Amino acid sequence: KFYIREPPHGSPDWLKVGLTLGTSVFLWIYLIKQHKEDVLEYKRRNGLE
Amino acid sequence: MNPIIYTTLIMTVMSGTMLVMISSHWLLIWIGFEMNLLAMIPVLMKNFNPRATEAATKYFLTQATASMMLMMAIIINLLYSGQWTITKMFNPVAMTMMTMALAMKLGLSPFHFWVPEVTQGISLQAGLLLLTWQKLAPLSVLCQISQSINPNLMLTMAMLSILIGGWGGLNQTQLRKIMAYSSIAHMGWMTAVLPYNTTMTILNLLIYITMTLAMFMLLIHSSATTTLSLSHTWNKMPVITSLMMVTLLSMGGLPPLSGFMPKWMIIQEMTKNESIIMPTLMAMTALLNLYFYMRLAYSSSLTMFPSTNNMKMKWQFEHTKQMKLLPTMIVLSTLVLPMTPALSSLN
Amino acid sequence: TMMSGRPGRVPLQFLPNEARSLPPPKLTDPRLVYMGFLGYCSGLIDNAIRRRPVVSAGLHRQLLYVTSFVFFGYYLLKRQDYMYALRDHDMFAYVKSHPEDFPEKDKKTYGEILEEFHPVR
Amino acid sequence: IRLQEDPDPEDENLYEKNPDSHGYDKDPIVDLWNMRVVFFFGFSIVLVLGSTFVAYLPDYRMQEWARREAERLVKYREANGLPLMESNCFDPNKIQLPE
Amino acid sequence: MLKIIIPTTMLLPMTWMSKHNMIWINATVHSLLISLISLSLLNQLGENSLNFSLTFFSDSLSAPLLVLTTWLLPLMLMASQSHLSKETTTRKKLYITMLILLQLFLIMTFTATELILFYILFEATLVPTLIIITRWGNQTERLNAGLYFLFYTLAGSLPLLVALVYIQNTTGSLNFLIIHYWSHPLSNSWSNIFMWLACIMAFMVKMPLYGLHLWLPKAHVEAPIAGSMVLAAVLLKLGGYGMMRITTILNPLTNYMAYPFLMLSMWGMIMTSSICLRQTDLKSLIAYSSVSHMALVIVAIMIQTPWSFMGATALMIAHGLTSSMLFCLANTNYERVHSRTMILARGLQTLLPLMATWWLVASLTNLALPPSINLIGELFIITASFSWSNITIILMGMNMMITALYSLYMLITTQRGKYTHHINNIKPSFTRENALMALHILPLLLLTLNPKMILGPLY
Amino acid sequence: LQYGPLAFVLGERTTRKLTETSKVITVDGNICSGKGRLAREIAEKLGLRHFPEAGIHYADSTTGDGKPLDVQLSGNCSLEKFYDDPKSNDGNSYRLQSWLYASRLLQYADALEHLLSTGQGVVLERSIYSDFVFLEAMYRQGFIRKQCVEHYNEVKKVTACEYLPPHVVVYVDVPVPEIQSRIQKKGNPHEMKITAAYLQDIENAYKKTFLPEMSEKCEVLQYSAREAEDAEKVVEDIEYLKCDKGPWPDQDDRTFHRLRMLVQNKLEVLNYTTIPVYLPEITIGAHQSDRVFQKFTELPGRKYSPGYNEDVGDKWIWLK
Ligand SMILES: CCCCCCCCCCCCCCCCCC(=O)OC[C@H](COP(=O)([O-])OCC(O)COP(=O)([O-])OC[C@@H](COC(=O)CCCCCCCCCCCCCCCCC)OC(=O)CCCCCCCCCCCCCCCCC)OC(=O)CCCCCCCCCCCCCCCCC
Ligand SMILES: CCCCCCCCCCCCCCCCC[C@@H](O)O[C@H](CO[C@H](O)CCCCCCCCCCCCCCC)COP(=O)(O)OCC[N+](C)(C)C
Ligand SMILES: CCCCCCCCCCCCCCCCC[C@@H](O)O[C@H](CO[C@H](O)CCCCCCCCCCCCCCC)COP(=O)(O)OCC[N+](C)(C)C
Ligand SMILES: CCCCCCCCCCCCCCCCCC(=O)OC[C@H](COP(=O)(O)OCCN)OC(=O)CCCCCCCCCCCCCCCCC
Ligand SMILES: Nc1ncnc2c1ncn2[C@@H]1O[C@H](COP(=O)(O)OP(=O)(O)O)[C@@H](O)[C@H]1O
Repeated sequence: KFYIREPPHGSPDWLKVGLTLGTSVFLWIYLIKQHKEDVLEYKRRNGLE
Repeated sequence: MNPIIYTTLIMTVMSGTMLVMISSHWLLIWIGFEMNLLAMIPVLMKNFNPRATEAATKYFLTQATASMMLMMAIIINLLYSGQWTITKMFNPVAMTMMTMALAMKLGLSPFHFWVPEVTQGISLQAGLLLLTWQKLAPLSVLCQISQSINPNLMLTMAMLSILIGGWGGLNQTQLRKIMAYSSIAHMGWMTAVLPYNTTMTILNLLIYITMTLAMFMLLIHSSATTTLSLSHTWNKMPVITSLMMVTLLSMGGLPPLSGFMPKWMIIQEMTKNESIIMPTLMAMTALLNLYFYMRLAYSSSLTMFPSTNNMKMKWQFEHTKQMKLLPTMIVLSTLVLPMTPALSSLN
Repeated sequence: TMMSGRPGRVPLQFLPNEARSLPPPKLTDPRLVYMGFLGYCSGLIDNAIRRRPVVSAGLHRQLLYVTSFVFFGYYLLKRQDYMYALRDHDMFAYVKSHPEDFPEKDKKTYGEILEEFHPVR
Repeated sequence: IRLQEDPDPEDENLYEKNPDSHGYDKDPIVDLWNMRVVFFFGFSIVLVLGSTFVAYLPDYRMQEWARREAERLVKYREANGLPLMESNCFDPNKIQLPE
Repeated sequence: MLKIIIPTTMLLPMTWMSKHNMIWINATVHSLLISLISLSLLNQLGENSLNFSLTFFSDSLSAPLLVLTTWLLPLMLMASQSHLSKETTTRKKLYITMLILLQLFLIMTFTATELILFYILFEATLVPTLIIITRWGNQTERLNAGLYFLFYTLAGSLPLLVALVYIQNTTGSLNFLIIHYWSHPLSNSWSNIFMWLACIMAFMVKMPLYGLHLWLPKAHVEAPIAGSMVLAAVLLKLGGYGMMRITTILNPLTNYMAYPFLMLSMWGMIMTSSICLRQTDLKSLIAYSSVSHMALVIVAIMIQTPWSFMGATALMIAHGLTSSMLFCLANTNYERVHSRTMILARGLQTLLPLMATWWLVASLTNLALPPSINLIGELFIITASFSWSNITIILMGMNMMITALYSLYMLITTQRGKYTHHINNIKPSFTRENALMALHILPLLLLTLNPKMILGPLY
Repeated sequence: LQYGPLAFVLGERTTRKLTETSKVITVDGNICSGKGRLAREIAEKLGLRHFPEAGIHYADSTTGDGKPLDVQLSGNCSLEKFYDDPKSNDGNSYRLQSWLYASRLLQYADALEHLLSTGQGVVLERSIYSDFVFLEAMYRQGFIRKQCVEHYNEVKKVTACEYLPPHVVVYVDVPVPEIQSRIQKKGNPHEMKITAAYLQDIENAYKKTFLPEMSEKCEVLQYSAREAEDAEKVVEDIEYLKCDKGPWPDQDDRTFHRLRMLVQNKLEVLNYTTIPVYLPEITIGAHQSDRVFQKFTELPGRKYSPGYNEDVGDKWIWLK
């Protein structure tokens, strides 16, 4: 208890932490799925495979 | 001002600009301009004082005159063509009137005095919103009507804007007037490239908006409105001074920063059309802007001006309000040169 | 304006259906890596401005910065590649359609070509 | 007076606090190791190894190859009575003058 | 070239993550390692350059300059150790970051394969130098020096950008290989004259040329030791490299437009040597000597003969090393007595023998004592100028005489005579300073032993 | 959450929390009087919160740990030196006066924030409105200069034009000889070195300027020492007075919201206290400023934001 006043950022905002981690994971998985779908669509359209 | 009223007025300004940018009817575009001005005046007069009232009065007079000229041009175009759709105007006199009205709205020379006057009169947030949005809209109108623009008149106004901005920025000491003259010079560059590539115009608009947002938000963070007030920032938060210095370097067109990309692309586009003298003069004239940018950077970052005694209490206390997207605007205004070919996406 | 008004252009469409015939950018693209680097720099600048340990505080928000920049950069790269492909397609089509405006020229060897010699002295 | 300014400090001498100072740092151990790494790396590694590397760099400029080719051409030319140096670099038969 | 580029971009995070008392050690060690790695670029071919990729290529002209830059970085680090003892950790790291960024930009500028990328990087080098000067200079005139430097460079270089974009639109590509193979003669018209003027004037302002050179004394006198070392040794050679690169597309108009610049350069050699004869400041003397040597390089490039390019390259390398050594010696003397006046401190040979030896060697190399590469380059340039015309020999002879005069004058003034009685803070020379001088001087003698590595691509 | 436009939209209105005892009872008084005891008595009886008189280490107290900092890092002024050598050539007198004015402005901002966020009244021993009496006393004796007076006036105007007026000049009118007797009895040598003319100038400034000025704005309740001994009479008089004085009757919810936003941001409160006016007494050289700032950053719990200092025991830094 160094500070006489409780700092606004004294404790982690677990709601914000969870939202940030979930958003990052969701964006990464969505990007990977979109890339896979784009690769498959390109191959199908151009007849490569 | 009530927060609900303030956000309603801001949304009304944005809705007027959106109506201008999405309307295919001259009457609807004029309506959008009128709504934008009407909702913009209280934003200027938020912090009530005689200087703010005078700035709002001058802004209202200028915008009302420009709107009357624009409506006259619309009526003249309707007389000789009977068309309301915004396309290549069918009458040279109407086109000249429209160009003059839009130049007056933007702030191009010789219609530039109200820009520093109002910018000094109003606060930092009001100046930021004014510059950004009130230059965003008429540039959209000009891009829509680009193919009928008289190149001689447009380039004359652009070069005059560049020269006047450079000299005014050289002589001024107030931060808001410096920002106003910088805006004048950048609008001159944009309107110079306008009759050749609206894509380059939009690219310059985006880069200028990003840099202006970064600079104004840094000034708001440091709570400085003069050169000497900014000269004390190094003793409280030296990071902000360094960020402001790199932003000022970028705004001057120095490579390899983001500000060099619009000038480079504009020079390339203009020299594609067998125009060399205009790009050469425009490039040489930006040295005045870089000079007053560097002079401002000397007083804040590269040297240490004397401080005061209550700055110790300033150190003891901490900044509370957090700026939104400030790091993103700082990064985008200095480190996006290797991403230049995205102008094809912007096309 | 050059590209606007092109026939078949659907307004307010970031990526039309014809853009899916092009190779999507690789996830290891140097441009994507540079976008992630910009995101990381923005996170560091955020820490510096808000007066937090620059390299050790706010790891979750730094990761969010990097992820958002990578996502937007990927979509921007897709649009840029589509636009350049469209430009090349239109150029080749016009060259094919106007052979009299784009004619083939005779290729003379340097033995046949006469060029002036300027001594350096 | 015009400011509350600190007086100009006297310059510190590294030899006062450390007679064996190498001039790199005021900390004795850090100074000693800075001197050691500078001397070792720079002098030994860079000078000696780079000098011998440059001395024994392979002959990619083809100086010796050019000398051998010149010797071969001179021998062939003077053995058959041909001029040592040709009059023209290219073939007048292949060159078509404009006329 | 990525094997050299990436280690610098790794020097940056290493510097920012190293401990407070290990920054100098880490930076010096890894800069020396990077220099050793960059030594491999000296294995050039005889006919065509080394084309690593579509973006970077190395030539017999680029390789010695890259080696010089990578070798010059750790010496600047040592000098910064010397003069930045009381600075804070963050500011010291910022100074090292500026030096690292400048080195990286110089490497990319020298290895760039296209003229527009070359211009972008060659202008990008301005920011770190301006920051270093105007932030860590010691006197009031540093702001004015920075302004003069920046605006001279930009006023020179903007028409170069206009000319480059025009050339790309006209021809198709700015790639150096393409513009060399597809080169066509330049007609004698006003438009071609002005394009020639744009390009040449940009590189001449960078060089500098006599009459466009005041920024050089202003910036070199007021800059810190590392800034002076990088300004004189490498940043002055950007103009020479550009001229040796850009003149491919300017013929035969260069045979007609070279007269004003040749006369300016020769009379500038004479005038700047005469100025060196009567200078009360040591740094100003060194700066004007640099101006004279760069004017000689200008003469070589403008006469543009195969014997003049080799001399130009050799003289550029030799002058860079010699000027860096001279600036280091002057900075040591300044840090001892806190004044740049030359006649203030005397008897320094009595007080400091080894520094007197270093001064003697540096002044002998400055006046082109055979068989040093300074003399090799100067003699090649003189022979080419003699072939060009037979009065250039007179001008070169008088310039050489005055050069020897002022070099030995500064040596005798600083080192010989009776020591100043009231100066009693002349401490013995540091091992760091002695090692700095030795590392400056030994490569000169080694390049004298092996001179074919710095004679350019026309060897 | 933190107060702001979102809270105002949601409905956190200041006039809702206001009551009859929600009054900023500044108690203005004289030197070495029973004003401190009287203020403490008034605060307890009326249920209000008492603010001890503002000072250098009061400004040091609110931030970080409550313990005071070194005088070099905070204030750079001392009251003892002003007592020992009032006319010293280092400008300590005006430096102390400006620092004390800044401290009182900060204290008034804190009191306004507490009142507008809790509805409880506040009792201040002295305020920025009555702080000019010391400046006038110094100027009459020649301790400070006309330039110092002008700078103080400019700062006072631009910084006190914003906040609401005080509530009562409880002028504990003690004659100067009695003040000197009390000072002698207290036994502190530094205050024993106070001259009689300096004490008279403060009383002249109070009675001729401050008392007439605040009479128009609000009621002024003047009491002698014996009258101030009976705090119940003072409380009864305070509760009795009722009128349309001051801007408080016409204060609105929007004005209260603006005032609360202003007072909750301390850097905006202390914004014009460092205007670029280069008086030799307050101007600090660049090198000294840099060195002192480096020391202040080297302080234990002040290098980063409060929630991000590992050396004072902050955890979860990487997730915060
Ligand atoms: C892979 C390589 C990538 C290289 C990228 C290079 C470009 C980066 C651009 C973005 C940089 C963001 C920096 C944010 C601010 C940080 C400031 C700070 O305190 O930093 C200290 C901070 C820790 O100290 P602290 O105690 O937390 O902070 C102390 C306080 O600041 C309290 O200290 P104070 O307040 O007492 O300090 C006073 C200082 C306060 O002022 C500053 O510190 C401002 C410094 C400049 C920040 C703004 C830069 C904006 C962009 C400029 C771009 C120019 C061209 C760059 C071209 C780059 C080409 C590659 O002000 C002054 O000294 C006044 C005079 C100022 C003179 C002019 C300074 C500005 C020059 C402008 C150019 C600078 C370029 C380099 C900047 C590097 C910054 C770290 O360390 C870092 O930030 C280190 C960052 C880098 C390493 C991160 C860890 C990496 C570990 C894994 C490595 C893996 C490698 C392979 C994979 C790589 C994947 C990415
Ligand atoms: C640093 C400055 C750049 C800032 C970048 C951020 C600016 C805001 C970006 C917002 C992106 C929103 C995309 C979401 C879908 C929008 C779809 C629609 O609105 O626009 C589409 C795409 O158009 C957008 O303008 C393209 C968005 C490109 C955003 C990045 C621009 C980068 C410019 C180069 C800067 C260097 C890169 C820096 C890294 C970003 C289709 O437009 P379309 O109706 O059919 O064409 C006619 C309209 N005209 C007249 C304007 C042409
Ligand atoms: C003692 C007094 C000294 C001062 C006075 C001098 C008096 C004369 C002293 C002479 C001493 C040396 C004589 C014996 C020389 C033996 C070595 C010499 O023969 O080799 C030279 C070679 O020396 C090296 O090449 C010198 C290296 C120079 C480069 C060093 C760079 C180190 C990094 C520093 C970077 C500096 C950057 C500067 C820009 C590049 C010449 O090349 P070469 O004879 O055929 O090599 C033979 C190998 N072969 C047969 C396979 C070809
Ligand atoms: C269009 C505008 C979008 C703005 C999004 C961000 C919110 C508004 C601005 C807030 C101030 C900026 C700095 C934010 C970080 C520092 C403050 C902090 O601690 O924020 C905590 C917050 C936690 O994250 P969380 O609440 O989970 O956000 C996702 C919710 N769905 O942390 C965050 O939310 C961090 C978010 C970082 C976002 C960076 C900016 C967007 C970058 C997108 C990539 C493209 C960039 C190019 C330009 C835009 C193109 C569309
Ligand atoms: N603005 C000011 N300028 C100079 N000195 C001040 C100022 N305000 C307060 N002081 C000093 O603070 C001290 C406060 O003492 P005080 O609290 O009145 O004593 P007591 O607690 O016995 O009533 C006084 O001695 C006075 O000199």
